[PDB]
This record gives sequence, structure tokens and C-alpha cells, in this order.
Amino acid sequence: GSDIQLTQSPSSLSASVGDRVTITCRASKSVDSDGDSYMNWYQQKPGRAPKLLIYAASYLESGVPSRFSGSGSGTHFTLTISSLQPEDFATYYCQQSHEDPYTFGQGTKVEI
Amino acid sequence: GSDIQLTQSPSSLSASVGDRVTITCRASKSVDSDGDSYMNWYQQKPGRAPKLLIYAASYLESGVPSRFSGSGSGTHFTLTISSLQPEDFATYYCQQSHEDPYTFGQGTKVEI
Amino acid sequence: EVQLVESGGGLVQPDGSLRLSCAVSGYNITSGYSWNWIRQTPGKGLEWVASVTYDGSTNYNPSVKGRITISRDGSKNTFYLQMNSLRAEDTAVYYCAKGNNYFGHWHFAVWGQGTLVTVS
Amino acid sequence: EVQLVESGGGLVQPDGSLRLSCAVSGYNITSGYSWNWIRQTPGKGLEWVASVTYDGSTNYNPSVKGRITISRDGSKNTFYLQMNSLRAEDTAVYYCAKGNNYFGHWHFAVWGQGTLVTVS
Amino acid sequence: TPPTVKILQSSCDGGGHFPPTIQLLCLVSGYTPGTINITWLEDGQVMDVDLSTASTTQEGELASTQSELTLSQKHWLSDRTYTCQVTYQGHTFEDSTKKCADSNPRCVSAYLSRPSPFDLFIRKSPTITCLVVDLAPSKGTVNLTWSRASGKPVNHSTRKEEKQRNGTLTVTSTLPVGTRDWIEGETYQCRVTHPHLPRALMRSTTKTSGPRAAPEVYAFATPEWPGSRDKRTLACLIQNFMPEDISVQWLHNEVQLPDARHSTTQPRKTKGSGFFVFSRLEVTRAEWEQKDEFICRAVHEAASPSQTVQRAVSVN
Amino acid sequence: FTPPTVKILQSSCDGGGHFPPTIQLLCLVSGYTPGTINITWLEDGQVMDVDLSTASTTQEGELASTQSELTLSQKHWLSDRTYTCQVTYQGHTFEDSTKKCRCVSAYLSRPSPFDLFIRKSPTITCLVVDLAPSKGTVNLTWSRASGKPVNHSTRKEEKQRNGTLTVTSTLPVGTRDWIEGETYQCRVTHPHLPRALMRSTTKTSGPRAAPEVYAFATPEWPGSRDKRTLACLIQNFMPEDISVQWLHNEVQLPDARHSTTQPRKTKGSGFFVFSRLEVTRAEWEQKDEFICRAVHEAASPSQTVQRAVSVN
Amino acid sequence: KVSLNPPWNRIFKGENVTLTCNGNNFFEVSSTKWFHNGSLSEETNSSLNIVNAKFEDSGEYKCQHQQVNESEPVYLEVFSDWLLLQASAEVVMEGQPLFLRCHGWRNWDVYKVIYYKDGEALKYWYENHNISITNATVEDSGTYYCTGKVCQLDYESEPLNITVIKA
Ligand SMILES: *[C@@H]1O[C@H](CO)[C@@H](O[C@@H]2O[C@H](CO)[C@@H](O[C@H]3O[C@H](CO[C@H]4O[C@H](CO)[C@@H](O)[C@H](O)[C@@H]4O)[C@@H](O)[C@H](O[C@H]4O[C@H](CO)[C@@H](O)[C@H](O)[C@@H]4O)[C@@H]3O)[C@H](O)[C@H]2NC(C)=O)[C@H](O)[C@H]1NC(C)=O
Ligand SMILES: *[C@@H]1O[C@H](CO)[C@@H](O[C@@H]2O[C@H](CO)[C@@H](O[C@H]3O[C@H](CO[C@H]4O[C@H](CO)[C@@H](O)[C@H](O)[C@@H]4O)[C@@H](O)[C@H](O[C@H]4O[C@H](CO)[C@@H](O)[C@H](O)[C@@H]4O)[C@@H]3O)[C@H](O)[C@H]2NC(C)=O)[C@H](O)[C@H]1NC(C)=O
Ligand SMILES: *[C@@H]1O[C@H](CO)[C@@H](O[C@@H]2O[C@H](CO)[C@@H](O[C@@H]3O[C@H](CO)[C@@H](O)[C@H](O)[C@@H]3O)[C@H](O)[C@H]2NC(C)=O)[C@H](O)[C@H]1NC(C)=O
Ligand SMILES: *[C@@H]1O[C@H](CO)[C@@H](O[C@@H]2O[C@H](CO)[C@@H](O)[C@H](O)[C@H]2NC(C)=O)[C@H](O)[C@H]1NC(C)=O
Ligand SMILES: *[C@@H]1O[C@H](CO)[C@@H](O)[C@H](O)[C@H]1NC(C)=O
Ligand SMILES: *[C@@H]1O[C@H](CO)[C@@H](O)[C@H](O)[C@H]1NC(C)=O
Ligand SMILES: *[C@@H]1O[C@H](CO)[C@@H](O)[C@H](O)[C@H]1NC(C)=O
Repeated sequence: GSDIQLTQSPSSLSASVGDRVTITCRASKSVDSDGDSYMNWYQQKPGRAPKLLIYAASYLESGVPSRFSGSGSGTHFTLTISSLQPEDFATYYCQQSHEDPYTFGQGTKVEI
Repeated sequence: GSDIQLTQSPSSLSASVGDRVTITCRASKSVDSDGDSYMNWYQQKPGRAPKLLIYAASYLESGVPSRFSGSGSGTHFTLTISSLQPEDFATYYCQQSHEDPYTFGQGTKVEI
Repeated sequence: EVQLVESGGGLVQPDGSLRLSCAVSGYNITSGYSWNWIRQTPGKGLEWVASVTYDGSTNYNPSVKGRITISRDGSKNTFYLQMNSLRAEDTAVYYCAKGNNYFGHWHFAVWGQGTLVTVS
Repeated sequence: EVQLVESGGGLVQPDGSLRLSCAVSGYNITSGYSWNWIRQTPGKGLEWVASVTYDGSTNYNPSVKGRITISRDGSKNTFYLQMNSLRAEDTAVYYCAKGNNYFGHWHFAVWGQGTLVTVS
Repeated sequence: TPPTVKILQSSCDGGGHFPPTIQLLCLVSGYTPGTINITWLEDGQVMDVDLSTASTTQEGELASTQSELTLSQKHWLSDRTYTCQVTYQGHTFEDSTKKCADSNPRCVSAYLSRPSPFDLFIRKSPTITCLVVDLAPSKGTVNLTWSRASGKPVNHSTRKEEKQRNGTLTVTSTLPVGTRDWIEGETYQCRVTHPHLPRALMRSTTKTSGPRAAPEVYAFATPEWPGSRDKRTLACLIQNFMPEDISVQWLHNEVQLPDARHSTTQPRKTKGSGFFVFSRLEVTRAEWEQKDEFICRAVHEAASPSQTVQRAVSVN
Repeated sequence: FTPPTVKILQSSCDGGGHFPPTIQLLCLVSGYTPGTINITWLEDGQVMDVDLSTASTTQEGELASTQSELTLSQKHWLSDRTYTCQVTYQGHTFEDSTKKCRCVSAYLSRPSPFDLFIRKSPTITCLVVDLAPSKGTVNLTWSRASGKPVNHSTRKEEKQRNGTLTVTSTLPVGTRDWIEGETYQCRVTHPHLPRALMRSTTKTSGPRAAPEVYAFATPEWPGSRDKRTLACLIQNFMPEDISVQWLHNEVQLPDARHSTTQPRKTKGSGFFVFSRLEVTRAEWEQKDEFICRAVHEAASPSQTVQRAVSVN
Repeated sequence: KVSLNPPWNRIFKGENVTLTCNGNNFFEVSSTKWFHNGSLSEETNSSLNIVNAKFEDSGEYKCQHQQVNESEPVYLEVFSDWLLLQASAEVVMEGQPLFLRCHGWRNWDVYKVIYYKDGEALKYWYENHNISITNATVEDSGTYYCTGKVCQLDYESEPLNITVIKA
């Protein structure tokens, strides 16, 4: 356990539609090198395949809506959604990509 | 009598082609009304009809180069010219348009 | 558009009478915009005389008011100026023009050739 | 494009040996975009295991390497993994993925379906 | 000979910081000499004479006079208009200055919608709208002034207040239009007036001028494919006209044909200085089984004696 | 003995605070006993020729007062560099310095299929605009999503007449990677940024659809007839990027004669573009087949598509 | 008791601040052991100084003279971004003045500034405007972001989940 451990906050949330909802995962040490944060964002679909959400901690892969917003600084990093949709119930993850081996958070599932 | 007595400044001038020149009609009272003075500046070529140059001291007439610039407020009222051409060397005028009767200057002729 | 033919300039005698004219090419002058008589004393200032609008509302220069009359003919589409009791100072260059307004404040974009009337 | 076929879930005794496979549908893997194996323990954490790219440059996890190896067949377009000496805690869900490069850092477009290994 | 006035002024340092005191030396030269009385004007009123420290340097007949004034820093940073005002030989020769800050203290944006010839030559009932953007939702009201150049009486306009989704407020206003006054090019102006305003933003417009030119028209249909025997398309050609405002329309079987079915290209000039624009519209099956005369029609000013040119078409 | 008193004055901003196109920097050296006086100026330390400045030493008995004016343009002050008028007097050194009291846009080219299919020479240009210059590094990174070692690109500059500098760069590409859609990332850096900018694209996505290309003829007018104009249509395809071209008698036809339209999508979710081309008289007396050819990806077999349309 | 000059706490990189705890040790019989991240300090006086801050010196901070009553864990916020609201105090008692301001990068010229009650565009003004709420009340908590005009581009600053303590 000599590497950076990843702690998400909160763990799971019951919600409703259209809500402006937010999560935060935390690291131990800061690796923000060259003005770059080497973090990525992930979603498994429960019973099915995983999915990258955001690469390079700010950039979305092609094929998503725009209702989603990741941010933060240092070891504190934070993802936000402005409006809930019926398709939004899954399990969600963040992950670092600077110093190998690459570490993971505990995971986050959303309820209603 | 109680007319707002004009003071064109200067009386006349000689220049070269391309000179950035500035000229003021000076008044006695303020015609700034609703934040607006009612003043137009003029010019007549020698042996020709006159020509209005800018209406309301802020709004151009059509078919002009943009190298000219009017200004001034209160009783000070100013025209600036950025680049001089030979076809500009003539006598120029200005007039208040606020309270009737409407008054006049002496005309300042520019030479090259 | 509108084109101007001043008519009625030359040598005149003082303390008499003179009817002016200025011929308009390209308008029905009863419609709108003011119709104006403007004077230029040579070597000297610029002299507004009088004005009549399309309805016939009429202003004069108060310095000259009491001396001069302005007439019109919109079937002919020409307006005139019967000036009487001339003076020695009336030797001047005469420009007819049309009024163009903004908020009760007027302007004359157009200029005729201007006609010199010299009293002799 | 590219499609993925994992293979080989089952029940094997601890401290034994087995082999894997990972079938590629749509690209000759020999030319770029690293070829990788992934663990996830269900109900618990996640694991990048190892990484081998097209020129044959390998990387492993230091806590785990010393008992497991990885093989490759790009002509059959299929790469594999022989496992050895496993304990009870290696019961997990196991994924296969495809590296994508960015500035010395790598990522997956591709996620497996995940196969279940359950070892006592 | 009359003098000319120029101002030479203090410099911010290598750190760009203002000096705590400001030395205002106005340099005055170039006059056949006489009596000289310089006054200083902060915002037009005569400043005190004691802080004016002048110097009269004259070289033969050339006199390079120079009058130093001394402020503190925030005296200048009060954004007041300061002035060196010489009186020469009974005349006055004056130079002004003011604190030079940044720019653009507003940049309000508004719009104006000159209407369609359809509402001039077909419907012939024009209503013009002037459309203000970026309106601050506040307390003090506006004073709108629709206005003219001919000075003749007006009808009643509109006023459309709405708080905007992105936070601000919106007001536009609409007025019906007479016909021939625009055809003879009457000029119009709606005017703002508000308590926030140190200025006022006004826009005016009239009929756009130029020479006049009549166009040339064709239109062409779709020779069918083996795939589609019922669904075809039309398109209509135009060229070489001035000035270039058009209402374009579509006629078939005394039906003003609908809109979102079709589309229409943009005003683009020709090398022969006319313009050229196109459009397009699909074909369906049963309509030609109904009737076959179709007109991409358009409204040009130099089209005559009804401001239009039409071209009825048929199949094959 | 008295040491000199050095101060700096400049030109003036007017009663609205505007801009003379030339600025006059008057370096004064007042209050000193005469002796050994030589004056210089240092623009960022660097010196220029001795004919940009002017001075008039005023000597008042035992005291003296040197003034020294330097005139440059406005744009040197708008260049925002530092000037240092300096005098040598008895070894004891006194001086003063003075300078003046941004954005970054970039683009990326998408080349023609002619350069891909027919000219067959892919060289991608990455485009940076608004280079308001500094003194530090502009370290750029052409980079790859696959990250194989790259070849070398172009590097050029130009001071624009609205003032600004620029850099763009052009790197050669292979073809087949783009045929397979490889993605790349040109990337400049700068120290003054709080954060930097990345940019990337590649060959487009979706399925593929071929178009319906046609072109037809015009009739004549009662006015004049020797100068007619033909045009080209296309419709209902995916994707959109197409070299369109013009062929007659083994001659690349001149570009500025024909006008094309913009890619708009059809209402039936395909795309459609049109064009235009004037003809004149004497060429139909020569020949009649003038080929508006184009290059769609799904065109067959060599991405070849035209209709040879003529007159009569 | 930490007396922070300036009482603003969230910063960019490479910046300077005055760090001062208790004024009851005004005569300072025992010196102050400051605790970056728990780690004991070296500052002789009872005032600590930062010039041109580092990211890695951030986070949990405490001090003490020699009494059991140790100071509070104070947490620090070094940044490198484009848009920043800027605050003084979050855990705010009732009836207190509240301080509200937004900040731009390297303190530059931003305009057309809307303050946001939790999504609702609560107050716009053309430029910056330091908002005061002189007394706290019940319905004041929330999560408040900012918007403005940056080099003609337009972004949105972070929203901050403000908690009110209610007595
Ligand atoms: C809050 O949201 C508002 C939504 O109402 C924003 O209003 C929008 O403002 C922009 C800029 O002012 C508008 O863009 C154009 O404005 C007019 C209107 O164009 C058309 O608007 C409607 C479509 O939205 C149409 O239904 C109308 O028929 C109308 O034709 C155009 O005239 C402008 O053109 C101007 O700029 C072009 C270049 O782009 C120049 O070539 C022209 O000369 C001209 O100067 C703009 O293109 C936008 O349409 C408008 N939305 C409306 C009215 O529906 C508002 O900006 C936003 N506020 C903030 C602070 O975010
Ligand atoms: C000083 O004058 C310079 C001389 O023109 C100008 O520099 C210009 O910078 C602009 C910045 O937009 C660039 O203009 C275009 O930039 C790209 C390139 O597209 C086109 O440029 C090619 C050559 O540069 C042409 O051969 C082709 O027509 C090509 O298509 C475009 O992306 C821009 O369009 C728009 O880009 C975004 C995307 O929508 C818009 O948001 C912008 O508003 C912009 O309009 C421009 O077409 C270009 O580098 C250069 N101008 C040209 C044509 O050479 C510039 O006007 C001025 N600069 C400053 C700082 O004042
Ligand atoms: C802003 O974020 C804060 C987090 O600091 C939120 O305040 C928290 O609200 C939750 C909701 O109950 C509480 O946290 C937990 O409460 C349970 C029982 O109430 C308790 O057992 C846990 O120990 C934990 O405290 C608590 O009231 C509060 N947490 C703290 C420590 O402040 C808040 O929801 C967010 N929103 C706003 C607008 O304030
Ligand atoms: C913070 O870092 C230094 C230290 O204050 C500042 O730079 C200057 O340092 C010199 C050295 O004596 C002094 O003139 C001043 O202490 C500093 N000048 C100013 C203007 O403060 C630097 O500017 C400060 N900037 C920040 C907030 O990062
Ligand atoms: C200090 O914080 C760092 C985070 O960078 C952490 O790894 C370490 O455990 C902390 N402890 C020390 C050394 O004070
Ligand atoms: C101008 O209007 C008058 C008013 O009736 C009319 O008598 C005259 O004929 C008109 N002239 C022209 C040229 O229309
Ligand atoms: C990959 O390419 C090599 C080299 O041509 C070839 O031998 C091999 O069969 C190819 N494999 C696949 C799966 O296409």
C-alpha cells in the first residue's frame, strides 16, 4: 500500500430527476505535473460492460450529453451533473494515470 | 445678444499631406440635453456648394473615409483628423442645432 | 431626387422690393420637410432668413422679421420670397434649401449653387 | 472496427495452474495500442494487472508478478495468459482491454465483458 | 502669428506605478509675441494660480513658453479633465488632458428588422420591429422614442418586457409601416433613454439605395432515378439583379405552398456585380396526379408591373 | 559637489485619453555641476543608432540641467519594452527605467481528398493565431494518439499589419493511418498560461453513404447568349468531405472561375452541396465535354464520380 | 486563535500570506510550534510567513505555544485555474457579516458579473461588486457559483457548498 489511495465522497446517493448532483474523490499526494492532472473517470454498467467517462480529468469522449462536469484540484477532485435523467442510474468510478501501478476509487452507485 | 457665441479654433492653418490635425469650435453655454448636444460640423469647397460632414456631432454622412473624428462636450467641441489628403484643404464650419435661431462660426481654412 | 435652380439674383436697388424664386427638380413640395431661404454675406457670416413647412407653419429670423415675406406654389412645386424695403447690408449670396428634421431640430443637407444678390 | 471475446471462466483448485485467452475481432494487433489484462474483485476493489504493447514491451504489477505470465499470437489475433500458484483471494472478475496512448499515459477505449474466476 | 499648444507629461516608472505627484509642463511656442496670461482649468473652471509655476523662454523672437502645474497622484486619478489654457494677445490658446483609463463601458447591442417585400407587395401590410438586446432587469424604467425625419404623426407601437432565462431582461418594440414612404425611402429611428445611461444608443435606417437591376430566371426539375419514381426535387435559378432584397415564394394549384419542406440559399454576388441565389423543394407523387403548374416565385423591385416574375412549369 | 537629478517625462494623453502614433520620452538631467557628461539610452539594455534622440544641455553657471528627448512610435510603447536613459558623470552612476504602465487562439486544417486520393500527399498543418509575443518559450508538441516517434515539421513566423506575430506548423502524414483514422495532437506551451490548450481530430465517424450527383444546363436570354453558366448538384451521402473538381481536355480548370456552395445537410439526414460555373463563347466552339468531377469516399471504384454532361 | 492576514484562504500558486495564531500569547513566553500536515515547525516568532507558496506545503495546519489547547486544523487551497469565487469564512455564526467576492487569474479585467444563488442568477452587475451580508439568517446556505467575461470567452466559476451553523 505504498502508493496513492483513492477515497470517494459521498459513497451513494438517493436522488430525483432533474437534480444538480455532485461527487468528490480524494487522493493522498499531488501528482499534478506540467499543469496536467492525470485522472480519468469511469462507469461500469451493473450486469454489463464498463465505460470511460472523462479522459485527462476534463475531456469527454465522443458520444455523451453535456450535462456533466468534472473539476477539483490537487488531491481533491469533483464531478458534477446539472440535471438527472432516467438513464443516469449506474455505478461510477475515478482513476489515476500518472505513476504506475494505476489506482482506483471504491465506486459510487446512485439511487432514487 | 444672448446667443451662444462660437469660437472656432484656430483661425486658419497650413499643413502637409498626411498631418494628424485637431480643431475646436468653442461655445459659451451647454446644449447637452438628454445627454445630447445638437451640433453639426460643415465644410464648403472654394467656389462650390457647402457640405455637411457629420450629423449630431457623432454620426457620419455617407460616402466618407473613416479617418475623421469629432468630440467635445459642454461648451468645448472638437474635431480631430488623423490623415490629411490634398482634397481636404478648404474652409470648414460648425453650427448649433439646439435653440432657435441657429448660430454660426467664422470658418477655418486649412492649407497645404 | 431633388435638384435646385435658384432664380432671381443680380443687381437690385435699396429700399424697394424683390420677389425671389428657387426651382425644385424632383419633388412635390407640399408633402413634407421645411422650405428655406438662407443667405451668405461674402467676407462675412452665414444668414438664415426664413422657413415654411409643408403644412405652412412658418418661422423667420427675428433680426430680419418685419422686412420680408416668403411665398409658395406647390402646384408649381416652387416656393418664393417677396423681400421688401432692401438695405445696404443685404449684398449677399443666397442659398435655398429644404429642411430635414430630428426631434424638432432641423438640418439642410442639400445646397444649391447659391446666388449673389448685390444691392446697387 | 474491433470487438472483444473473453474466454475461460471456471473452477480450479488453489495453487494450481491454468491458461487464458482473449480473442480480437477486427484488427491485426501487432501494430499499436497495448494489449492488457485487468482484474476486478466483485464487491471490492479494482486491479490493473499487466500491460504488453505491440513491439513486445511488457509491464507487470510488482505485487503479483513472479507467478503469472502472458502469451501472444497475433497471427491468430489472440493473446493469452498462463496462471500459476493461486490462492483463495484470486476469486474475482477478470477483464481484457486495449491500450490507447497519451503522453506516456495510457487508456482503454475497450472494456471486456468480464469473466468469473472462483478459486477456493 | 498664433501659437500652438502642446502638453508634455510625467512618466510612470519601470514598474508602471504612477508618481505620487504629477508635474504638468505644457510647452507653448510659435507666435509673434505679446501679452500672455495662462489659466489652468480642472474640468473647465479656473484653477488656482499659485501652483502654476510658469517659465517664459524666448530665443530672439521664438518664444518657447512652458507652464508647470503640480498635482498629487489621486488629483490626477480623480479622472478629472485638466487643461492648460493660455491667453495670447487677447485671444485664447488652450490644451486639455484627462486621466487615460481603459475603454468600452457598455457596448449595448440592439437590432432592427427591415421587413419582407411579401409584406410590401403581396400582403402589403408591413410591421417593423426594433429589437434591443442585453437589458438589465432593474428599477428605473426606459423612455422609448420611435421617431422620424419627416416630422409627421405616428401610430402606436408595442413594448415587450421579459426576464430572460440567462438572467437578464428583454425589451423589443414593434411598429406598423406605411408602404410608399419606404418606397420613397423614409427614415426611422427608435431611441433609448435610461437612468443607468451616461450615453444613449440610437440606430436609424431607411430603404437601402443603389442602382436598379432586374434578374433572369430559370428553374429545373429532377430527372428520376430507378430508386425513386414518385419523389423528385425542384430548384430555381436567379442571377444579375440589384438591389438584392427578395421575398421568394412558391405557388401550385392556388396554394401558397408551405415552408419547412423547402429551403433557400443565400445572397451572393456575381462577378458581373449582380447577385445570384437558389432554393430547392422536393416532389411527391399524388400532387402531379392532381395538377402540374408550379411557380417558384419571387418579389423583385425591378420586376414590374407587379414587382414579380413568375414561371409556371410542368412535367417532362 | 552636487549629484545630478534625473527624471523622465513623456507625451500626453488628451482630454479623453487617446493615442498619439509617436511618443516623445524626455529624459531630464537637472541640477549638477558641469564636467564629464556623456549620455546614452538603453532600450531593454540594447542600444540603437545615435540618431533617434535629441538633447539640449542647459548650463546655468555653476549648475547645469540637461534635457534629452527620444522619439519613437506608439507601437514600440505598445510593444511594452523597457527604456533606460543613462548618463556617465564622474563615475557615479544614476539612472531610471521605464516601460508601459491577452488571448491565444489556434486552429487546425482539414485537407482535400485530392491531396489524399489523387495528389496522395498528406501533410497536416496545425494552426496557431493571435500570437501576442513574449520573451519566453513557445515549446510546441506535435503528438500522436499512437505515440510512435514522429518526423519533423515546419516553423515560420510573420508580423501582421494589425500588429500581431504568428506561428503555425505543418507536419507530414502517412495515408493509411488516416484511411484507418489515426488521431494526432499538435500542442504548444507557454509559461504565462495558468493552463494550456490541446487540440485533436481525425477521420470522421458513422457509417458511409454514397451521393446522387448530377449537373444540367441553362437556356439563353434575349439580352446576350454567348456567356452562359452551368452548375453542379450533389445530395444524400455520408460523410461530407469531398474534393470537387473540374476537368476538360486534360487540364485542371482554373479555380476562381467556378463558385461552390456550402455543405448543408438534407432534411432526410443526408448532406447536399451545389456549385456553379460560368461558360463563355469560344470554348464551346472548341469542345463540349467539361467534367465537374468529385471524390466521395464511397465512390467507385477509385473514389471516382462524375457525369460527363455536355451541350446539344 | 489564528488571525489570518488576509482572511481570504483560497489562492493561486506562488503567492504570499501572513500566518498568525493566538493574540493571548502577545507577550510570548513560549514560542509557537506550527504543524504543516502534523510536521513540527522551525519559526522563532509567533508569526509565520509565506512568500511564493508551494502546492506541497498546503493543507492541514495547526500551531500551539505550550498549552494543551491546540489550534484548529486549518486547510489551504492553492490553485491554477481561470475562474475563482473568493471567500473569507464558511462556518459562519448567526448575525455575522458575510463576505463575497470573485477573482480572476493574475487579477485581471473581468466584466458582466452574475452572482448565483444555487443556480438562480441572483445578482448581476457589469463588473465585480464585493457583496456583503451583514447579518446571517436561516435561509442563507447553499452552493454558489460565478460567471463573467474573460478575454471575450465565457466560463463559470466553481460552486461552493456553504454550510451555516445554527445556534
Ligand atoms: C440569452 O439568451 C438569449 C436568447 O434569446 C440570447 O439572445 C440571442 O442574441 C444573439 C446575439 O444578439 C442573437 O444572435 C443574432 O441576433 C439577431 C437575431 O437573429 C435571429 O434570431 C432568431 C433566432 O435565434 C430568429 O428567429 C430571428 O428571426 C432573427 O433573425 C441577428 O440579427 C444577429 O445577427 C447579427 O450578427 C451577425 C453575425 O452573427 C451579423 O452578420 C448581423 O449583421 C447582425 O449584427 C445575431 O446573429 C440570437 O438570435 C438571440 N436569440 C434570440 C433573439 O432568439 C442572448 O444573447 C443571451 N444573453 C446572454 C448574455 O447570454
Ligand atoms: C489581423 O489580420 C490578419 C490577416 O487576415 C488576420 O489573421 C487571421 O486570423 C484569423 C483568426 O480567426 C484567421 O482567420 C481564419 O482562421 C481559420 C482559417 O480558416 C481560413 O483561413 C485560411 C487562411 O488563414 C483561408 O485560406 C481559408 O479560408 C480557411 O478556411 C478559420 O477557422 C477562421 O474562421 C473562424 O474560426 C472560428 C471557428 O468558427 C471562428 O470562431 C472565428 O470567428 C473565425 O472567424 C478564419 O476564417 C486567420 O489565421 C487569419 N486570416 C486569414 C484569412 O488569413 C486577422 O483578421 C487579424 N488578426 C488580429 C489578431 O487582429
Ligand atoms: C454541504 O455539505 C455538508 C457536509 O459538510 C452537508 O452538511 C451535512 O448534512 C448531512 C445530512 O444529514 C449531515 O452529515 C451527516 O449527518 C448524519 C446525521 O445527520 C451524522 O450521523 C453524520 O455524522 C454526518 O454528520 C450533517 O448535517 C452535515 N455534515 C456536516 C459534518 O456538516 C450539507 O448537506 C451540504 N449542503 C449544504 C447546502 O449545506
Ligand atoms: C509575493 O512575492 C514577493 C514577496 O513579497 C513579491 O515580490 C516583491 O519582493 C520584493 C523583495 O523585497 C519586494 O519589493 C516586495 O516584497 C514584493 N513586491 C510586491 C509588489 O509585493 C511578489 O510581488 C508577491 N506577489 C505575490 C502575491 O505572489
Ligand atoms: C503529508 O501529506 C502528504 C501528502 O502529500 C502525505 O503523503 C503524508 O503522509 C503527510 N505526512 C507528513 C509527512 O507530514
Ligand atoms: C403637387 O401637389 C399639388 C397639390 O395638389 C398639385 O396641385 C400638383 O399638381 C402636384 N405636382 C406634381 C408634380 O405632382
Ligand atoms: C498480421 O500481419 C502479419 C504480417 O503480414 C501476418 O503475417 C498475419 O497473418 C496478420 N494477422 C492477422 C490476424 O491479420
